[PDB]
Amino acid sequence: RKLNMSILINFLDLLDILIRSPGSIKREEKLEDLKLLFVHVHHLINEYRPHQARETLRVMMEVQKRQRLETAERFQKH
Amino acid sequence: RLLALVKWANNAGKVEKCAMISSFLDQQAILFVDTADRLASLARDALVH
Repeated sequence: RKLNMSILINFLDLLDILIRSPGSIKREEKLEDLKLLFVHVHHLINEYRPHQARETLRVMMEVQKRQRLETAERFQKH
Repeated sequence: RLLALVKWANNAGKVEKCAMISSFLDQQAILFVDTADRLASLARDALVH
């Protein structure tokens, strides 16, 4: 959430660069700056990718277990 | 025609200042388009990979 808000505020400050002094050095920094921010917003959510991976194994196992018991109960009724 | 030239010789320096103005404003227009260009090169090349 911090990096989302930082991306938007640095876009507004880049608009302030384009309003006040377009020939400044800072815009090059600014056109680098939010790039670094965008990298981090990808780099955090890639860190959800192992977790998601591990978590899908967990729910698969739960569904696996449930289906076994369901067939057992189905068969026993028969 | 040389007389027309030496007549315009009083008006030479104002046209020099006008060339300075035009160069400066063209430079700032290239700054705007360069900012938009580098943002596009951020959004379509570096973040996709």
